[PDB]
Amino acid sequence: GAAILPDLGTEILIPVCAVIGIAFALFQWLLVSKVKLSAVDHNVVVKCAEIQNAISEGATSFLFTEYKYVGIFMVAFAILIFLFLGSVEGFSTSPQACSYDKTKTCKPALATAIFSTVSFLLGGVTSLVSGFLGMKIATYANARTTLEARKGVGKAFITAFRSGAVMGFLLAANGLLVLYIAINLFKIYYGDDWGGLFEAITGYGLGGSSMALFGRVGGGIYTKAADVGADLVGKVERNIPEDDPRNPAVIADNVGDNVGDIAGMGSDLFGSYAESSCAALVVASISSFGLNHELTAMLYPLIVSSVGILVCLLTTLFATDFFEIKAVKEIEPALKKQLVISTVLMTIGVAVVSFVALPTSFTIFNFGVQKDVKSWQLFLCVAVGLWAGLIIGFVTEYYTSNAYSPVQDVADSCRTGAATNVIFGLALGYKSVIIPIFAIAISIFVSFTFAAMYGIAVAALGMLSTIATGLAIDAYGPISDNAGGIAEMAGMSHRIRERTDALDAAGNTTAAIGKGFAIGSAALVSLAMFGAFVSRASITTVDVLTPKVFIGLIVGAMLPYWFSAMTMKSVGSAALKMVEEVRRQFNTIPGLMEGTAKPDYATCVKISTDASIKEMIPPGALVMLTPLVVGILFGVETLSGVLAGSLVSGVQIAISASNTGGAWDNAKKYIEAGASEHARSLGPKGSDCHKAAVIGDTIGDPLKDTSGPSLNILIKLMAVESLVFAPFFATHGGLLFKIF
Amino acid sequence: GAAILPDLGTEILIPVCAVIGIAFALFQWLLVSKVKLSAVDHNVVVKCAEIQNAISEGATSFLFTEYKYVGIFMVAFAILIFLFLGSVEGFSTSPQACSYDKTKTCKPALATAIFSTVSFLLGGVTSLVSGFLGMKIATYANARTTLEARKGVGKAFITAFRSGAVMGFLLAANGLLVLYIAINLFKIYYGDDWGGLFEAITGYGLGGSSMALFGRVGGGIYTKAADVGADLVGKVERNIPEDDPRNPAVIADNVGDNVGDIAGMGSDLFGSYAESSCAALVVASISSFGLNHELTAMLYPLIVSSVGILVCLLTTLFATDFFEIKAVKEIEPALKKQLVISTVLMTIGVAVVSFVALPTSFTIFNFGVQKDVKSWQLFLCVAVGLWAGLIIGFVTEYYTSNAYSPVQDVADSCRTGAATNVIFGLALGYKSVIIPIFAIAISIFVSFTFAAMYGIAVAALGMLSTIATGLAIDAYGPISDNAGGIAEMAGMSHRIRERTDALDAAGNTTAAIGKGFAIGSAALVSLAMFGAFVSRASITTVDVLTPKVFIGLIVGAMLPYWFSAMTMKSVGSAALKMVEEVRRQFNTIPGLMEGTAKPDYATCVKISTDASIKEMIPPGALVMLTPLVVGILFGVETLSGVLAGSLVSGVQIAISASNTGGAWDNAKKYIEAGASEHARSLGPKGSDCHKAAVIGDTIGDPLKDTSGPSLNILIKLMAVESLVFAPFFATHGGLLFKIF
Ligand SMILES: [K+]
Ligand SMILES: [K+]
Ligand SMILES: [Mg+2]
Ligand SMILES: [Mg+2]
Ligand SMILES: [Mg+2]
Ligand SMILES: [Mg+2]
Ligand SMILES: [Mg+2]
Ligand SMILES: [Mg+2]
Ligand SMILES: [Mg+2]
Ligand SMILES: [Mg+2]
Ligand SMILES: [Mg+2]
Ligand SMILES: [Mg+2]
Repeated sequence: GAAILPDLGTEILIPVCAVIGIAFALFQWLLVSKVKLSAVDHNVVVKCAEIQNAISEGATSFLFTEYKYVGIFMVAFAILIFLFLGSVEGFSTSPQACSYDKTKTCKPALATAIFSTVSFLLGGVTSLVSGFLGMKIATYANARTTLEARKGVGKAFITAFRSGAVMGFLLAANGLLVLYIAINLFKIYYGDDWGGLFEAITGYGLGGSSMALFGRVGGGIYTKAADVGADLVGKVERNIPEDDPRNPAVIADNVGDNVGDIAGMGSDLFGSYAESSCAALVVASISSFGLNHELTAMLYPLIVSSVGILVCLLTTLFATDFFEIKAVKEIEPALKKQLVISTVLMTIGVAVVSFVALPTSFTIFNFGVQKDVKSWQLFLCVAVGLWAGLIIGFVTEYYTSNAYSPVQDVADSCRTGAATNVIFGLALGYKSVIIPIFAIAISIFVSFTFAAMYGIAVAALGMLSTIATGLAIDAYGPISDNAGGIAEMAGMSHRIRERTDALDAAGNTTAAIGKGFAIGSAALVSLAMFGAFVSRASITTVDVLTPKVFIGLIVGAMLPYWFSAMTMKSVGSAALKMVEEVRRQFNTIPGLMEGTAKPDYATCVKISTDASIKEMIPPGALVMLTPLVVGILFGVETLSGVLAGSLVSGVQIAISASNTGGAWDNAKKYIEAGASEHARSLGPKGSDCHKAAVIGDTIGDPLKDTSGPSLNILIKLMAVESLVFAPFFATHGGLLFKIF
Repeated sequence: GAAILPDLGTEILIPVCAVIGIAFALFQWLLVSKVKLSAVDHNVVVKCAEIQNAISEGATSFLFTEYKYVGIFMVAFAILIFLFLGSVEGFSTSPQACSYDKTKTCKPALATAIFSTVSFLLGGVTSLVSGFLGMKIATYANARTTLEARKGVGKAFITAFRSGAVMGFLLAANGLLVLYIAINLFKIYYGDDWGGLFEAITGYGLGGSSMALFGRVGGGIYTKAADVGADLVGKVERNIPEDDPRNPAVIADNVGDNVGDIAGMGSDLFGSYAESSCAALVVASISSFGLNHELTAMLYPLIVSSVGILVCLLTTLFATDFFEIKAVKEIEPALKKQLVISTVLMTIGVAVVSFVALPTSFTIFNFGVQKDVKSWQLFLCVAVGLWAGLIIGFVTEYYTSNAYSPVQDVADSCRTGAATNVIFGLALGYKSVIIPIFAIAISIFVSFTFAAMYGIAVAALGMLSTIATGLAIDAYGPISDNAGGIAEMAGMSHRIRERTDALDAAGNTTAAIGKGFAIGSAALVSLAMFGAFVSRASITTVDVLTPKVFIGLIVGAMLPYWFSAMTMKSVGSAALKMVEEVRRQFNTIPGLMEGTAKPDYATCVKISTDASIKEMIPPGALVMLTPLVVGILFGVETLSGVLAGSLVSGVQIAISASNTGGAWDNAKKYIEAGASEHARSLGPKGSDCHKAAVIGDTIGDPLKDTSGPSLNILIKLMAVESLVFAPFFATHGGLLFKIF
């Protein structure tokens, strides 16, 4: 039948919560604004703002340049969507048989091509708008976090997390509202044809990850080229401190945090939210929910998202108001509490949403067959994905925090040089993948068993049902990182930079956890999409042991390595040029090393700007062209193979790269902090140990900030892309097999 | 029906070719024995012979320790095979109906439990013998190659390559002869039941790879703990030549080339020969050849191998006689011409074999159905594998030879630190996987389409039909390594080490090529055995989109990383110990650095012995217990996922590990040789560049020598294990799903 919550209640609840979310984000922005500063001790406060503006400008300058290219591609690709999807029915204007029920009549395919194009641009534009906001808050709160470190750790933490929360809640509340609006607009046209409505809607997730792919890779290349170049000439060669205003690469470095770690990461996670929702929507759309036009249950994913915002609001209070940090050793435990608190609160929240927004019995589309499903079983589906994420977080903290043996052993290995650091870090990351895969596998079993592709898609949404807290703890990191850079560039005391270093180290672990959630839910949503693709393409069986499927499987598995090779070599070449420029200045600019002369910052921003824009194109092309090339030339069976192989394979290298990189970084931080006998034993800064740690750190740079986190996008992009173009592929694809 | 070559002919041809192969091997050993030496300039001949005996005593000593444990595991596991296989039919002795033809009576499953246990023992013993014979010729030729370098590269090349050819021809002939003997012996029992005869024979490949896994990993840890320790302290820290006799780790280092690179590699490759032949034989046994009891066609793979021995003998003469080398740039193109001549000669050879050993039409078992296949279609299956090999060879060379831009840019990247060197090598390896994958996929498609699992098994055998030559160019490598090691320890002329350094660099490429052939054919044979497993397990369909299969798939893709984490951490830990020990002697033994006092070589041998023997157990357990654990607990459908997933995933990390390690090695070799302006400007030895190169090389050491080459064994091993245990898993498996 129907549920306790009436459709009208759902129609109110969803945007009410979105607006509560947007409201809450503006509140925290206002609080952060209470910290005053301007560029026209008090003398520090002007240097801090003079610096913030250098970064703010540089960040903005890059994103605008990046957006110019990405928006053009967005428009070109939106045309490809219209053409290809429009061509299935010969661009007819008449209705046809429903793909999901020949007895019924649907809206014309050509209408769906148009709405798929529309939802795509919606998603593309919402994606670019996601990273840009996050950059604005990050570049607003960075210097404000510096200044508040003149009052202790706990105060600086607060403004960084408040600001992290601003990014998290704006992104979460705005992605939900745009979807909700899109759905309801689209509905005026589609009427009773919900199947085609949400099939149109799925372009939203395609729009998101498409633009996110270029943000993560483009921003990733900008930031890490500067990162390696600055750190190498500065710390390893000239023995000057990290983030030293003498170093001409420090602006690009700190611009880079916002441009990649914030902007790219923001878009990245939006794509995760959107795909997850869309996936749950397309499967529900042709299940009992959509066939019986029951709006509430249909919009179950958005309802879960809405309560999610509320829960995270309550949670955030525990760190921003209810509690104060006194000891550096409290920072990480504080951040982790957010995960634990919200996971527990949300377990209750989903129980409630399940109990009032679902019928006790319904059906779920199951490869041609309605499957009998109980609401307590959907409860377990979203719950298993929610807990899988907490587990993933806990494991990721274990392998990347310097408060535990794995990372401490790695710092230790510096006693014998960079070579043993690199060897220990590689092995650490390979080691780190075990439990996450297991968490994911359990998630898949539990969710697949209960509710087919819907359960999986809803388990993915489950893992991202706390997306606002997740983003907040993550965005806090690059905000903290920028803060310690403003400290060192304004020549503030040793006491200041020690506090930001404690915050930054926590944000390193935070960033790996985000990377983990991104990878965990990507694996889930991609499987759901893979399944929905197989159905929509009218494949009977994806039989592993057939030539078309296997060559697909083995080639698809090779894809994330190819992508890695591009992006790694990309940073490797750009970083090589950066080293040469920093040297050129330290060697040919008189008085520079002395501290009397000014470094040419712009040259370093130009080097990493030139490299990122030229070199984001091939890996993007690789990921967008593959579904099309394989789908057109080889056919849906093969594209099925490519979808399975790139999922199972790309996940191992994504987890291991991000963790290895995170580890080398925090090992390096450990030595630099000297907060224990062992830590001090490997120092001081400048030591042979410390330098080995820096070598390891800078190899981890592209691994965890360019190639690593982007690999989760490669997977989930190719998956929607395949789902969206499925009708085209099944009709007009397979060419090499037809013409022979 | 019958073919041009009568059953009796085939019975004669095969062992005659094994005997011809064994005679060739002995002949070369004889010629190499002409280089006379002994430990009773003249001092320089004497010093070489004392160094040779340190190494020989060392390598013989270790393998015996290793074989003690491996041999014990071999016996334990044979018991498990007997128990688990015999338990299928309640250890009954009553004959039952042939599952391939119910009108016939077959030998009891108990008989197959016994004969599987026997073939496993044969296989593991042969594997043990293969690696031992390899070490023995290597530890004989090593110093003879040193003395011959006094007369120049060409003469030295000859005795190193003649020697590699000794190992190659023995291993190939003895491997073929054993399999041939086993088949005929078993037939006395099975009579007309060739289904079960050849199902018994499949244990041979299982025993072969089982022992190889331990050989490869044990020897791998031994040698790379030494290598990394020696190089880092000696070259990077104490500024002394590589392989300096003052360095305490040098004897272990050189022992290790014989113990991993030779014994482990030899065993590894034998496993590939046994498995590929075994897979071809099982599918044939329940196809028209086995069912119609046609011996010649049934033994088609052993005939291909017989003709391969002959073809390789002729090919060998081109490098051994018909041409001498006069310049260093002629070394690599000679080794490559071995590949090219053998490939061309074997295409003819296989056309001939296919013309006279097969009837023009026959059927091949294809998942229940007899599939109509023609003899020229089988020609293409082995030839596509054969040609895929050569392609893999050319591409691997382009990526690991310092005569090309990939490695030279890597050497060049040293100019900016160890960090950039590592980033370039990591990127290089990721880049390298692409074409071999395509070669493999094309191989799979062509062979899969034409003759299902038999075609694939025969493509694998195709890739390895030139196994004598393949081994010869490979085993040549560690022999050239020892030669330069002996040269440095004997304080011989610099002109001597310049020559061996040219030989050694060639063998670095050759080693990567050998790695590629092993990986390429591992993927082929594993897919063949996957499909055979599926029939044997009575699986109707491996559908990727089931909960049971998918979880297997994603977990299976993770195994290759779990394995890499273990092996990497092991070498990393043992190397750390080695460095400490080497430092201790340099820092505390008076006279050592000054060449007055003698270092202690035994402590270094003891550290690498202690670590290899202990730490080879867990990764061996992971590989061998996985099929048993997943099979018993989850069932055959989940095991299916694990096989697909570990194949497509392991193959990528194996390729990139091996090539990255190869790249770094030859990069530093390029700097060490300064044979162009570019190379010279990165020098001289000891420069900041050289030391970045050395770091990279040492990170590469475990990647290409412990972890990398073993992954191919993980892959192909979990496949025969599953095929062999399929009846046990089908019947008594999937407990978790039965108790719920
Ligand atoms: K960070
Ligand atoms: K070698
Ligand atoms: Mg840095
Ligand atoms: Mg940064
Ligand atoms: Mg920084
Ligand atoms: Mg960091
Ligand atoms: Mg960094
Ligand atoms: Mg070495
Ligand atoms: Mg060696
Ligand atoms: Mg050597
Ligand atoms: Mg070498
Ligand atoms: Mg080495």
